[PDB]
Amino acid sequence: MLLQGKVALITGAASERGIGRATAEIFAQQGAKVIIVDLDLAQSQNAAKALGEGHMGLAANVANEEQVKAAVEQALQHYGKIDILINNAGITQPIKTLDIQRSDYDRVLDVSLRGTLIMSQAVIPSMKANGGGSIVCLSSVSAQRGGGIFGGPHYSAAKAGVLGLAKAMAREFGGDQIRVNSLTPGLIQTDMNDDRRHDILAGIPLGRLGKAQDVANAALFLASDLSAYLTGVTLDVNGGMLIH
Amino acid sequence: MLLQGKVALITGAASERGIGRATAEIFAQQGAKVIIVDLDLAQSQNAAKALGEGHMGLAANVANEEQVKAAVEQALQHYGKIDILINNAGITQPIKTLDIQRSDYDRVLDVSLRGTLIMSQAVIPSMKANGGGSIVCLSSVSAQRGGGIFGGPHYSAAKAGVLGLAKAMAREFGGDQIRVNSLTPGLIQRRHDILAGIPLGRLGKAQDVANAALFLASDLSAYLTGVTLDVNGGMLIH
Amino acid sequence: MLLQGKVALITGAASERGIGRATAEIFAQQGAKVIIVDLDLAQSQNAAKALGEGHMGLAANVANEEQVKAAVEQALQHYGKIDILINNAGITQPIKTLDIQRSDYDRVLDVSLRGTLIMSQAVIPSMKANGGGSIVCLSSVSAQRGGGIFGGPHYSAAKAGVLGLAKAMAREFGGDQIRVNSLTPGLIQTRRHDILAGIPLGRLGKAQDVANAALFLASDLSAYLTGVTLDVNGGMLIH
Amino acid sequence: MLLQGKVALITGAASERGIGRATAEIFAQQGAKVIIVDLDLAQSQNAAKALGEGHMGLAANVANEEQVKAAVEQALQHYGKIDILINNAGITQPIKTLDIQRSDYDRVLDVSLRGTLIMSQAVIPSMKANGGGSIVCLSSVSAQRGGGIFGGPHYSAAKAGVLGLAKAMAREFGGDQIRVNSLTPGLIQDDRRHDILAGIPLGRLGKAQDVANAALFLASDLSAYLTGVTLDVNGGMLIH
Repeated sequence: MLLQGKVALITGAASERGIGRATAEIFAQQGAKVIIVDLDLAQSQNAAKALGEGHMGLAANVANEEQVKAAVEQALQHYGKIDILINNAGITQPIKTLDIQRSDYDRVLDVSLRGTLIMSQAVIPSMKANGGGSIVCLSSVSAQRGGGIFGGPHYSAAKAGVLGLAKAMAREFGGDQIRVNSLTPGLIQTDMNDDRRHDILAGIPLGRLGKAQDVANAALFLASDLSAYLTGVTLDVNGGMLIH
Repeated sequence: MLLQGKVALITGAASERGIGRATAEIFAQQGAKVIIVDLDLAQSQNAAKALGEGHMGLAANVANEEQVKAAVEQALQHYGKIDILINNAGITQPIKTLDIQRSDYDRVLDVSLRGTLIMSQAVIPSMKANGGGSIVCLSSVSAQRGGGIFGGPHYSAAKAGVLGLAKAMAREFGGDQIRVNSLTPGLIQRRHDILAGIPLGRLGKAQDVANAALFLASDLSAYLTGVTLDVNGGMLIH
Repeated sequence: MLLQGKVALITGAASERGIGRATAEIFAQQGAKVIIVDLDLAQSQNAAKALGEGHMGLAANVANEEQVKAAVEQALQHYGKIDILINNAGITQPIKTLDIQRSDYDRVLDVSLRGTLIMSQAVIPSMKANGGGSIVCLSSVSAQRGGGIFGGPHYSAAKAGVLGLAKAMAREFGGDQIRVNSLTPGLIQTRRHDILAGIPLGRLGKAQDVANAALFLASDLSAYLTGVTLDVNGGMLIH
Repeated sequence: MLLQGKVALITGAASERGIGRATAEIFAQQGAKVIIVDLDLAQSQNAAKALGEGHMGLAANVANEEQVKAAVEQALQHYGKIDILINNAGITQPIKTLDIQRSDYDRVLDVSLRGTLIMSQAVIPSMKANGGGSIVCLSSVSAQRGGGIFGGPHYSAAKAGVLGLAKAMAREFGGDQIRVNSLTPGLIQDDRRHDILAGIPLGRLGKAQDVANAALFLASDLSAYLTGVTLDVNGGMLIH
C-alpha cells in the first residue's frame, strides 16, 4: 500500500479509458483516497464511485480560477489535506503550425498550462501548511522532440511550458518539501487505423504503444515515498521512442 | 560577411540596450539588411536608421495578428524575402508562483510564446516559397533549470513553451529547409550571488547572445535544426 | 510484493553502508531472491545471508571476464534465471584533471564502465532466452553537471560512459524486452554544508533513495521505460 | 577572420576527407595557424603543407602520454602558444553489444576518451599560463540516443564519456578562461543509410564542413560565453 492514508487530487480523470482514470484506479488500489476533478460533475462523481468507497468527484474547468479554488476548498473541507496533486488535465489537437488559430492556442494552452498553474496555486497553500506534498505534472514526449506524433505544435508548446512551470515550482517550494515532477509519456493508447502507425511503432525500441496503466504507474512512483528525494525531474514514459 | 545579401527580421530590437538591438547591430555589420519590429514606430524607425543604410523599422505588438501581418507584408513588399527571423521579443516579471494573476500570465506568455507563434506563422509562408530560412527563438536558462534567476515561474513556462514550439516547427518544416533553433541565455546584462555560480566568472553580454544568434542565422549552422544552444557561461552544465 | 518471484543480481553490494546493500535489502523485502556479487567472497556470502533465506553471495571483479562468467554461471545453475541486473559496482577518486594517471583512469573506468559492459554481456543471453529483463546502471549527477561534487573528471567520464552504454544497449535489446535504464544519484550518504546549500530538498541523499529508484526500474511499474536516465539528486540538478 | 592570430591543434586531421582535415582547412581560411597531430608524421606534414604556409604536422598516438607531451612541446616551442585544441581523433567499430571484446573496447576508448584526456592534459598548462583557451571535444549523436547509426555500444560509451570529461574540465577550468565544449555530430558523409536518412528532417547527411563550421564557432570569440555546452550537429536526427 504505497499510498496508504494519502489523499490525491487528479484532474481530467472522469473519462473511462484515459490516463487520469487509470491513475485514479491504481492510486485507490494503493490505499489513497482520490478526488477526481473534471468538467462534468455527474461524470466525475460516477468515476469516483467506481473507484470504491471514500472517494470524491468534483466539477471544475481547470482554467477557471474561482471554480478550481471552490473545488479544492470542498476537497479540503472533507479530507482535511491533499497529499498528492496529479495535473493530468489536457487536450490535444492534430493540426499543423500554420493552421493554429488564436482559439486553438487558447484552448490547448488553457487546459494544460494555465490549468496546471491554477490547480497548483490552489493546492500549494495547504501543502505548505501540511508540511509537504507531491505534485505530478503531465507533459509529453512531443514537448521534448518537437511533436511528430499527434498533437500539433501548440500542444508541444503547452506541454513544454508545463515542464518549465513544474521545474520553477520545484525550485521555489523545495524548502517546503513540496516535490514537483513531470511525466513525459510517449504514444499512449487511449480513445492506429492509419498507415502512419507503422512509422511511429518502428521508432519504439520496446515495440509497442504505451498503456494508460504505464503512465499511472510512473505517477504512482512520483506520488509515493519511493521518490522522496526527487524534485524537478522529468520522467520519460515512452518505450524508448526518445532516448536522450 | 557571414550574412551578405540576407534580410533579417528581429522583434523587440528598438531599445538601445537590448539583445535585439545588439543582434541587429552585429547582423548589419555582417552584411544583412535588418527589419526591426517593436511596439513604437518612431523608436523602431530610429533604431533602423542607426544601423546604417537600407534597414527598416516597423511597429507591431507581436501578440497582435493584424499588426504582425501588416508589418511582415510591408517588409516583403520592400525586400521581397525574409531569410532570417529572430523572435527576440519577450518580457519578464519577478513574481513568485502564488502571486501570478491571469493578466500576468497572459502578458508574459503573449510576448514570448504567442508572439513567437504569430510572427513565425506570418513569415513561414514566404520562407517556404523562397526555399528555406533560419528562425531563431529566444528562450532562457530559466526554462531549463526552473527559474531562480529573475523571471518568475510564468516566465520559465513561457520560455520553455518557446522551446517546445521551436522544436515542433523545426520538425514540421525541415523538408522546406526552414531551420528553427533556440537560444537559452543565462543572466545577461543579488548579482554577486548569481555570479558565484558562473564558471566563466562574469555575466553575459547582449553581444554574446547576438553572436550565438549570428551563428544560427548564418550558413555556419546549415545542418542545425531543433537545437537548443545554451549561452550561460557554465551557469547550467547538463 | 513488487518483485515477487524475481531473481536479481546486484554488483558491489557486500558493504553494509553502500547503495548496493540498501538495494539488496529493499529488493529482498519486495520478494526477490538476490545474488550479491562483490570482490570478497566471505563478505558477499555474509551479506547474502543477512538478507534472509534463499539468497546467494559470489566473488568477482566486475572487470574480470573469467570471474564474471563463473559467477553468472553459478547464479544461473541455482536460480535458472536472472530477471534483474543492478550494475551498482563503481569506485570514485577525488583527483583533478591534471593529476589523473593511467592507473587512476584504468581503475575508475574498469569498475564502472567495463564492469557494466562485462556483467551485462554475461547476463543478457539468459535474459534474451527467458523473454526479457531489466538492467539498471549506476551513473552520477557528476556525469551530467561536470563533477564538482567529489569524483574527479575520470569519474564523471566513466559515469557518463555508463549512460552512453546503457542507452545503446536499451536500443539494441528493446525488441528482446530487455529494458536498460540508468540512475544518476546526487550526493548520497554512504564541504557538505556548501553542497547542501544547493539542494532544494535541504538534505543529502540516502542509500535507500537510490535503492527505491532502482526498485522502480527493476519492477513492472516501469515496464514501458527503457533508455531512461532517472535523476535522484534532491533538485541539486534541475534540467 | 574569426581566428586571426590564433594557433589551433587538431588531432586526427591527416586524412584528406575527414572532419579533422575539413576543420583544419576552415580554421586556416579563418586566419589560424594549425598543428595537425596524427599517427603518421609524413601524412600529417603533407596535410599541414596542403593547408598553406606556417602550419605544422606532428606525429602522436593520442593514447601515448609521453609522445603527446613531446609533440605539444614541439608545437609550443615553435608557436609559443596553443589557443585552440580540437580533440577530433576517434575511431568507430560497427559491432554489437555481445561481440565487443576487451581489445575492441580498449582501442575505441583509447582513441576517443583516453586521447581526449591525454591531449587536454598536455595543452591545459600552457592555456592556463596564456590566460585561457578553447577546447572542443568530438562526441556523437550515438552518445545521446544510444547508437543505432554505425558505431557499436562501446563507441556510444566512449563518446558519452567524452561529454562527461568535457563538462568536468569546463567546470574545473572556467576560472582560467579555458572553455571546454563538445560537438555531437549526426550521420556525416545503403539500406541502413537510407533508413537513417529518412529520419533526418533536413533530408540529407551531414558534411565534414558542417562539423568544421560548428568547431569554428566554438573555437572563436563568437562563443566566448559558452563552456560546458554540447552542440548537436545532426540535421534534426535527434531533437531533444
